[PDB]
Amino acid sequence: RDFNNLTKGLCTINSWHIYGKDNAVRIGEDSDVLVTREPYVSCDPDECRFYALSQGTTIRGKHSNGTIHDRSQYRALISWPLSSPPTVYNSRVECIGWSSTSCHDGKTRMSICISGPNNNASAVIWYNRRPVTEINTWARNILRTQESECVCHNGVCPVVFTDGSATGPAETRIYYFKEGKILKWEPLAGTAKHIEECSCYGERAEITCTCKDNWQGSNRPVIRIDPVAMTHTSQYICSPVLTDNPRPNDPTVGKCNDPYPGNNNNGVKGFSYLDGVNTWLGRTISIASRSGYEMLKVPNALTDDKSKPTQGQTIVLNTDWSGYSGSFMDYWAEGECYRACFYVELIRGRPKEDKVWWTSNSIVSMCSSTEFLGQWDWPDGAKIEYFL
Amino acid sequence: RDFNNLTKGLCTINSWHIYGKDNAVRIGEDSDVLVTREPYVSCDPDECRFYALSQGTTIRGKHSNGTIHDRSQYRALISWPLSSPPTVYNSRVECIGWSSTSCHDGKTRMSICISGPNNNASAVIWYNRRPVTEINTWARNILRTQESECVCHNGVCPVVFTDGSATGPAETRIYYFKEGKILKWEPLAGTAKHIEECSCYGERAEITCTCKDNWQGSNRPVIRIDPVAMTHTSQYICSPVLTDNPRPNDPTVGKCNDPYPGNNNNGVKGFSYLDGVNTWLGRTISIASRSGYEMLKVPNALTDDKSKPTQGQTIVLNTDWSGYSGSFMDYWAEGECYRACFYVELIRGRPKEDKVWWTSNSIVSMCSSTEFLGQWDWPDGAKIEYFL
Amino acid sequence: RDFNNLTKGLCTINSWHIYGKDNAVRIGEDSDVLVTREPYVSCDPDECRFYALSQGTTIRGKHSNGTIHDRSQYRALISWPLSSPPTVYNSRVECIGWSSTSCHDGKTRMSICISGPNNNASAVIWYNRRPVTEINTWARNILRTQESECVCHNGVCPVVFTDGSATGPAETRIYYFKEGKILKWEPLAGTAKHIEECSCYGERAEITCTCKDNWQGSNRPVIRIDPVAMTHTSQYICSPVLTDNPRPNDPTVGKCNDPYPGNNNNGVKGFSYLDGVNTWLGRTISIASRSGYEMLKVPNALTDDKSKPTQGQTIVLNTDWSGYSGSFMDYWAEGECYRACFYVELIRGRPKEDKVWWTSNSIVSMCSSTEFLGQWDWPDGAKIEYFL
Amino acid sequence: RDFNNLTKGLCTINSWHIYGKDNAVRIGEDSDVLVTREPYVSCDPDECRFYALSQGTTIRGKHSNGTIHDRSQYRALISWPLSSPPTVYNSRVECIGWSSTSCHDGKTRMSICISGPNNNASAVIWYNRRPVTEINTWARNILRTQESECVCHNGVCPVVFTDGSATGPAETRIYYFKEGKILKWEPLAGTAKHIEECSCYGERAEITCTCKDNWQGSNRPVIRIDPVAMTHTSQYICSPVLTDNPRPNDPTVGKCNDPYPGNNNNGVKGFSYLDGVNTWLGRTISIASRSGYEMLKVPNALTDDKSKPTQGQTIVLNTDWSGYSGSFMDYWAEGECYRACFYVELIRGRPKEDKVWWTSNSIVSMCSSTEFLGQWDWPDGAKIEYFL
Ligand SMILES: *[C@@H]1O[C@H](CO)[C@@H](O[C@@H]2O[C@H](CO)[C@@H](O[C@@H]3O[C@H](CO[C@H]4O[C@H](CO)[C@@H](O)[C@H](O)[C@@H]4O)[C@@H](O)[C@H](O[C@H]4O[C@H](CO)[C@@H](O)[C@H](O)[C@@H]4O[C@H]4O[C@H](CO)[C@@H](O)[C@H](O)[C@@H]4O[C@H]4O[C@H](CO)[C@@H](O)[C@H](O)[C@@H]4O)[C@@H]3O)[C@H](O)[C@H]2NC(C)=O)[C@H](O)[C@H]1NC(C)=O
Ligand SMILES: *[C@@H]1O[C@H](CO)[C@@H](O[C@@H]2O[C@H](CO)[C@@H](O[C@@H]3O[C@H](CO[C@H]4O[C@H](CO)[C@@H](O)[C@H](O)[C@@H]4O)[C@@H](O)[C@H](O[C@H]4O[C@H](CO)[C@@H](O)[C@H](O)[C@@H]4O[C@H]4O[C@H](CO)[C@@H](O)[C@H](O)[C@@H]4O[C@H]4O[C@H](CO)[C@@H](O)[C@H](O)[C@@H]4O)[C@@H]3O)[C@H](O)[C@H]2NC(C)=O)[C@H](O)[C@H]1NC(C)=O
Ligand SMILES: *[C@@H]1O[C@H](CO)[C@@H](O[C@@H]2O[C@H](CO)[C@@H](O[C@@H]3O[C@H](CO[C@H]4O[C@H](CO)[C@@H](O)[C@H](O)[C@@H]4O)[C@@H](O)[C@H](O[C@H]4O[C@H](CO)[C@@H](O)[C@H](O)[C@@H]4O[C@H]4O[C@H](CO)[C@@H](O)[C@H](O)[C@@H]4O[C@H]4O[C@H](CO)[C@@H](O)[C@H](O)[C@@H]4O)[C@@H]3O)[C@H](O)[C@H]2NC(C)=O)[C@H](O)[C@H]1NC(C)=O
Ligand SMILES: *[C@@H]1O[C@H](CO)[C@@H](O[C@@H]2O[C@H](CO)[C@@H](O[C@@H]3O[C@H](CO[C@H]4O[C@H](CO)[C@@H](O)[C@H](O)[C@@H]4O)[C@@H](O)[C@H](O[C@H]4O[C@H](CO)[C@@H](O)[C@H](O)[C@@H]4O[C@H]4O[C@H](CO)[C@@H](O)[C@H](O)[C@@H]4O[C@H]4O[C@H](CO)[C@@H](O)[C@H](O)[C@@H]4O)[C@@H]3O)[C@H](O)[C@H]2NC(C)=O)[C@H](O)[C@H]1NC(C)=O
Ligand SMILES: *[C@@H]1O[C@H](CO)[C@@H](O[C@@H]2O[C@H](CO)[C@@H](O)[C@H](O)[C@H]2NC(C)=O)[C@H](O)[C@H]1NC(C)=O
Ligand SMILES: *[C@@H]1O[C@H](CO)[C@@H](O[C@@H]2O[C@H](CO)[C@@H](O)[C@H](O)[C@H]2NC(C)=O)[C@H](O)[C@H]1NC(C)=O
Ligand SMILES: CC(=O)N[C@H]1[C@H]([C@H](O)[C@H](O)CO)OC(C(=O)O)=C[C@@H]1O
Ligand SMILES: CC(=O)N[C@H]1[C@H]([C@H](O)[C@H](O)CO)OC(C(=O)O)=C[C@@H]1O
Ligand SMILES: CC(=O)N[C@H]1[C@H]([C@H](O)[C@H](O)CO)OC(C(=O)O)=C[C@@H]1O
Ligand SMILES: CC(=O)N[C@H]1[C@H]([C@H](O)[C@H](O)CO)OC(C(=O)O)=C[C@@H]1O
Ligand SMILES: *[C@@H]1O[C@H](CO)[C@@H](O)[C@H](O)[C@H]1NC(C)=O
Ligand SMILES: [Ca+2]
Ligand SMILES: [Ca+2]
Ligand SMILES: [Ca+2]
Ligand SMILES: [Ca+2]
Ligand SMILES: [Ca+2]
Repeated sequence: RDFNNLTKGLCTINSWHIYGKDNAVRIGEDSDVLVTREPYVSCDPDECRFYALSQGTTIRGKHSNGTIHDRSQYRALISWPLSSPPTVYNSRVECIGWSSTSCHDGKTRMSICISGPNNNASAVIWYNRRPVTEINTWARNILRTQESECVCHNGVCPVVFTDGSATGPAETRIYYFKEGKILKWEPLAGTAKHIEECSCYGERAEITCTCKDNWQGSNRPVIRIDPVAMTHTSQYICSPVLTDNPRPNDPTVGKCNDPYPGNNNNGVKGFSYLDGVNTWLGRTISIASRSGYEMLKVPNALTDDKSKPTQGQTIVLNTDWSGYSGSFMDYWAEGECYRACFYVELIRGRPKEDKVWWTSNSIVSMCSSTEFLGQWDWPDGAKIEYFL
Repeated sequence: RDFNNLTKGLCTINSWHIYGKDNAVRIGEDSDVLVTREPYVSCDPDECRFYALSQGTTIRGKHSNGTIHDRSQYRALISWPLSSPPTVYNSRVECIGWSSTSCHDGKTRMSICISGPNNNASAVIWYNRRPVTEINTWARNILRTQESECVCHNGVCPVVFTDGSATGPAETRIYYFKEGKILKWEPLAGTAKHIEECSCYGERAEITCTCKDNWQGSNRPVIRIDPVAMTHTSQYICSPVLTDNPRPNDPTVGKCNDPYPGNNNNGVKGFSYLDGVNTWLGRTISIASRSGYEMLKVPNALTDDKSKPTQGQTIVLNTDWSGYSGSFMDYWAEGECYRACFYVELIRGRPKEDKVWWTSNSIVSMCSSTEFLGQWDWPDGAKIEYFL
Repeated sequence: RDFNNLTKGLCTINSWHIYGKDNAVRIGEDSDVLVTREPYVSCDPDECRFYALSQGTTIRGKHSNGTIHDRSQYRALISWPLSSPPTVYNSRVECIGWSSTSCHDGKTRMSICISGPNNNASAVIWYNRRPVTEINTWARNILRTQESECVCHNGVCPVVFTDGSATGPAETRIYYFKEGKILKWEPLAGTAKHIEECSCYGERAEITCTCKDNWQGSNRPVIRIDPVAMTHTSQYICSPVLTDNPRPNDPTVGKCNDPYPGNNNNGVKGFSYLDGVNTWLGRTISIASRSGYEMLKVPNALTDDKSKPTQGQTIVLNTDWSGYSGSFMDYWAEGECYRACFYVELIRGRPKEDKVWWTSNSIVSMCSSTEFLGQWDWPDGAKIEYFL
Repeated sequence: RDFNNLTKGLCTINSWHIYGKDNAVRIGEDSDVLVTREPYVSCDPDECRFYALSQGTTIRGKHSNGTIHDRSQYRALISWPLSSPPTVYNSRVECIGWSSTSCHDGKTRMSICISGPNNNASAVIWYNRRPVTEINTWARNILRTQESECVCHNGVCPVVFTDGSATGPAETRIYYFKEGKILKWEPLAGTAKHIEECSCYGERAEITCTCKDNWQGSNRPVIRIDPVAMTHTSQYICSPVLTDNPRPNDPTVGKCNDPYPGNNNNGVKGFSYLDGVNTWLGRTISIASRSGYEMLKVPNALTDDKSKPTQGQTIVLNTDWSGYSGSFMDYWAEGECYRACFYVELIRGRPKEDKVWWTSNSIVSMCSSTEFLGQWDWPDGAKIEYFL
């Protein structure tokens, strides 16, 4: 109809309720479920769907051997009905590639997939299911993007890309698309020293992205975008409650404009909702591996370098595997506020479970409630032994 | 379009004709059919579909081992086309959880799923396929609901929930929802001493629910709801034709306001159509187990404590497994009256058939006919030996 | 929109072109294809689909054992996209039962399924996918119907049913339905001595049905219906070109008003297009079994007791299995005439191929061409040995 | 809506970006994927889909044995969602046959399938999913057509057919259809000596077809059609950059009006975009087999007999199997020009990989970019050893 505008603020997050879970690995043990990773969720005005990067093979298929690798010519961004598993028969291909983002602007959807060899990748921007724009690698070192939904405002949908080193300074760019065409792009500015895999959400005409500093930071870089002025800023979440993985133990004071040190060249895609006292941070429970997952209410985390938790909710037990996590919201829901949502990628197989030769995942997702709901843990649920 | 209003009375039930049967277990022996239980049927203005609680695994899948359990993080309310089986590829997830209800109000559908640990469950009310309201457990003991469709009138859709003991007094509540929001809720009143799994239907602006007294009653509790005044009453079916399971042998006089004794802490979800002389009761044939199923015309069963059958129809032979049963009607059909319908859950596997490690079911459903039709029996049809 | 009216005459049939073929048995050797029999084709204003009676199990499934039987509680009328196979995932259940018919009246579709024990069967008439009318057995001996599409004219859709003996006089009735309700029914009149499984088509406000005399006739009975007056007549195809199976060898003179003798208590569903010189008869090539299939142009077959072929076309070689055949036309096609079409059921398995324990079929269908096209034979294509 | 008119010219081709890839063989190793060959892509105003000739069996199915053969009664033209594999459950049959073409005219789609024995084949032209016209073989020797999409202009959709010898002069005809009816047909004229499997595209009211001279030419014949005048011309691509396969090594001067000699009675379906300096030729890398694939920018290839490459892009490495290739464009895309696209059939199995008894393929397709994008190679990706 008309382009969606981020006119509402976030609903008050008093807890998280179960939104979707596909139990893909469990079901895939005996049905045609595609091997995936880097999943996310994204809504259209009339439907919300699961998204992920297929590996172009089923889990039980012999070609599942080797799927621990991130980039091949057999990957593609696929979407499928909410809470169903990604099957060969119900998965809709959005585009071909090994890194992606996607978002609906209110009229139609834009999907972006990057493909290529490490030194010669290119992104192709699809809009209304047709290819419209292409962007060649600018740093010749694994052009890559969000791995979760982008956000639009009055037709303008900003997207963060990074090209260059994962263990040193790289060239991050913010592109402002409208109907799949480039209106403008900026180099990263602000104090964030390294950016990768931004998780974004929008409220009151501002887009907030919680990303990952793979190079040096255990605290997360944050990019705030003004989609009208098409400008942005960057800093780190000040809070001592560190949210990347692996990471050192939490200090009593964090860092607002530099990566919090202790762990180099590694990390995991994550997210947060930074809204004053209505601030919630997600993170793995383990400081060493992609294990467990919890939500922590940390009032003013973005700006308070001594902020600590005032409430919390466990999503996945530390005795269960987690993985990537990101933000999305149904911008077309009823009501006066936007209900914060997120998903957690539940990785199974390699490298942690090496008795099988594949790597895949399932998805679990929650949205906020103004109630103070009881909590449950949500594991993948599959028994690896069954796949042996 | 406009909210549906219960303006018609029930059609005269002279017999029951076959409406739907999915033969899920038979078909699932060699195709990707999800393990389920607690099924039901519910109509939209343009389509009627089967519903059930998936166990998040196929029947042949190795994860089917252990599905005798009722509550896990891998269950979800799913719906699928009438008479098809619930397959991985055609099942649409309505919400995540281990207890549910769902109903269309004429404009859109409301679905409710409860999830959580036993002492910290919560219900989330979805409307127009989006989460709208959440209700935290109030008695911290397995918050649970109908396991069959709710009914709406002018946008108001009452739903019965129970939280607390299954073997002693519990806290039952009647919630009146409109567009997924809570208009009001009441504590259970009347003479019903324990309520669980209500099967409801509506006619002439009144909603009748036949539930189950798990604690003490072998006769069924009945809740009658006025969806305009948003008030209700409760009592038991007076009739000596006892309809819970297990149960003692039929007496010559029943009980109108107390549970009929003889069997404690057990029962099965069931239903009835209480409409004066046009009254029909469903029940298992066996008084000891979920075996067989029959419909008995018992004029004035609700109010006559000596009422006995005047007609009957066998649905499932006592030599075949049955299970839960419930009511639904197509409120959007043509004609001057509402055609009473019901389904019977045909449970296969554990605990009765323990040579397999799973528990699932198939569905059979009938609707009334003004004709006096010949009868057939409708078993699940699968051979357990094939699964060994 | 508006009810369809049979305003056109038949197109001139100069040959037959390939219309659809699902290769169900071939494909079903390694995919989830349902076991079926008694198939047919029927069109809606916007789509034409394959129909058949499922056996409630896949071909490879262990429950395929025993599918040679005609009536069980696991059968149902299903439809699926033209030329696809009937799979668990794409088959839409129209109704439950073991004998059926279905037709679109221009506004919506009417489907009829009969179920029950032999002595207590009943038909339920669905319209706009909802049950509307029920008819109890009148002779208590396998109430049964067409097994191919019915035809409508201005909302009136006549259907032929038979109840009673298959080897002696039975009670055949012609029901005239409108919106699933009974307007009127007649007992069979005319000279046809026994009627079963009528194949019908309509042109210029008249409905012609070529049926089968199971009791005594090797020539086919024909019922011509006036859907406005709601009256009919019956006789036999006069032609010496005999079209039932099994049958004796062709004589030089046929019978117009009595069954042509030589074979009792047996037969196969078949069809014909009786249109003066534009008359074509279908039949198995073998006089002993459901083997092979050919179309023969026999000018004035209905009324000329010495009529013999003037042209022909082989559909299935005598070295391949055939089965039932019936008529259908796309009444919503463009042009000035109705294009005659038919299907042939290609039966595989029992009783002819007893190395497997199942019985199923695939479908092949053709429509007429005003051209004189070259001919090909169209076998099922599956190798039974593969199923061993 | 209205018939589409070829009002735009081609976009400038500076490189090729990835458009679609189904990884069918990889996925089909463990899911119900149909065996195919002769694939292509074609767009409707609201969707673009993959097309191919099914072999009526899955790859893992026992009936895959023997699929190296081109013509059987079990083949059919099927289409399925872009980049999904052709599965039993998602493939839509367009028509029955072993040679095809299909194109949308802006209002609806026309599909053509040819079937029959070698000496008695016939084509049936479907429009709006209904059979409308039939054409009997005129030379009684494998009537055959494009194997890729046709193109329409103001309702007129020309199609090239060939009937007769593959190793000597044959009878090629250009049919001009409108709404599935024949407006006119011409015999081939011009200097092309033999025509088969034309790959066509349209721009500025002209339709260009790059075909194959199986008899004698290693350069490709080209037919240019005026769809308004319903006339055409024919010649060969003048360029010394030879594009058929097998072929001799490239000379320094080609042939404009005769086949370039060196290889007889063989070839592969291919294509090109002939647009002055914006000219690109596709071809296998190997001169001996269907191995590898590359795009070469050869300015004025059609008319310059000494034209050589000025730019290039590898699509498939010479160490990977290729096959047929053809042209298509989304005529309903936004913008001022038509974006050239093509697909490459990636053949697996026989005859090159004879350890398996089947022959199938997967699809990869690209479209042009005005950017100078980095290149990647796109192999089928399946491991034959897994199928052993
Ligand atoms: C039914 O459901 C309800 C609803 O969920 C249940 O109630 C919930 O119960 C939760 C568990 O108790 C509770 O969650 C905790 O909340 C704490 C905040 O509340 C408390 O403090 C505030 C502020 O003073 C008070 O107002 C309030 O009254 C409470 O006293 C959080 O602090 C908790 O998180 C910390 O603990 C968990 C372990 O439980 C860690 O995983 C987590 O990371 C936090 O601790 C780490 O991080 C902090 C900050 O840096 C460190 O200081 C601390 O030492 C820990 O650091 C180590 O561990 C991390 C992580 O591994 C590592 O990185 C670091 O290096 C160190 O090694 C927790 O979030 C809910 O808020 C509460 N909800 C409600 C509405 O009540 C109820 O129990 C259920 N009923 C039953 C019967 O089960
Ligand atoms: C073709 O199709 C037609 C249509 O279906 C067939 O006709 C039907 O035939 C049915 C079977 O006969 C018949 O069903 C029965 O109807 C009885 C009521 O009718 C009779 O009584 C009335 C009232 O006086 C008369 O007007 C009428 O003319 C008849 O005489 C019911 O009473 C029957 O139910 C009882 O019996 C069955 C066993 O058959 C039990 O399963 C059932 O539970 C009922 O009996 C138990 O319960 C009562 C009440 O408390 C007890 O008194 C009794 O002792 C039994 O109790 C024990 O068993 C229960 C259950 O296990 C247990 O809980 C308890 O503790 C005890 O242990 C039955 O419903 C249809 O009405 C009839 N329909 C029509 C339209 O005619 C026709 O036969 C078919 N043709 C062929 C050729 O097959
Ligand atoms: C390319 O394609 C074209 C198009 O299809 C091919 O041309 C077609 O060729 C067909 C085969 O020749 C031909 O079909 C036959 O047509 C005959 C009618 O035409 C002839 O007679 C007329 C009338 O005088 C002439 O005008 C005309 O010019 C011809 O001379 C039919 O009579 C044929 O059917 C009979 O034979 C077949 C066996 O071929 C039987 O299966 C069939 O049942 C018919 O014969 C039985 O029945 C009759 C009637 O009672 C009996 O008299 C006879 O003895 C047989 O009876 C026995 O068998 C039956 C069946 O088993 C059994 O029940 C009975 O008891 C007995 O045991 C046949 O239909 C097409 O018309 C023709 N089409 C065109 C447009 O030309 C061309 O060949 C192809 N090219 C190549 C290179 O292959
Ligand atoms: C990142 O991505 C970018 C973008 O893709 C990469 O840059 C691309 O690099 C490509 C590879 O170098 C390049 O492709 C070549 O382009 C040549 C044309 O450009 C050159 O000449 C022009 C004209 O003078 C200059 O303007 C220009 O500056 C260049 O100097 C083509 O000529 C190339 O094709 C020929 O070579 C390949 C092998 O590489 C053959 O497969 C191909 O068939 C061509 O050669 C055969 O055919 C010709 C013509 O008849 C014969 O003369 C020749 O001898 C060969 O013949 C044999 O082989 C054929 C085929 O088997 C057989 O039939 C025959 O009988 C003989 O046996 C090639 O197309 C892209 O244009 C370039 N793109 C851009 C925008 O720059 C970049 O490298 C990537 N980065 C990294 C780090 O990898
Ligand atoms: C059910 O009853 C309500 C009246 O209570 C109907 O509601 C009215 O509908 C019309 C048409 O939309 C409006 O003009 C009225 O204001 C509506 N509501 C009320 C609450 O007054 C409703 O249309 C009825 N449903 C149907 C299917 O007729
Ligand atoms: C089939 O014939 C009937 C006439 O018998 C047509 O019915 C009339 O349709 C128009 C338009 O809906 C109405 O105004 C008349 O009252 C209708 N019916 C009768 C019974 O008079 C019908 O439209 C015809 N079908 C088509 C497709 O033209
Ligand atoms: C484009 C790409 O390769 N992204 C990969 C990403 C990347 O390697 C890291 O961000 C350092 O740049 O790492 C991971 C990961 O699970 O850790 C998965 C992604 O597939
Ligand atoms: C929420 C829940 O657990 N419901 C379970 C219900 C419950 O245990 C009983 O009603 C006593 O409360 O019992 C049964 C049952 O087949 O008997 C199945 C349900 O899954
Ligand atoms: C309702 C029913 O049973 N129809 C059966 C029919 C019937 O037995 C015969 O018409 C004598 O009445 O026979 C056959 C058959 O392949 O021969 C199949 C049908 O399933
Ligand atoms: C109608 C038909 O058979 N076409 C076949 C075609 C043909 O044989 C050749 O064009 C000589 O005429 O060859 C090939 C091929 O892979 O080479 C595949 C096609 O299936
Ligand atoms: C099929 O059923 C028959 C009859 O019960 C049995 O003897 C036979 O062995 C079965 N065959 C198979 C393969 O199950
Ligand atoms: Ca880091
Ligand atoms: Ca399978
Ligand atoms: Ca009880
Ligand atoms: Ca007979
Ligand atoms: Ca050649």
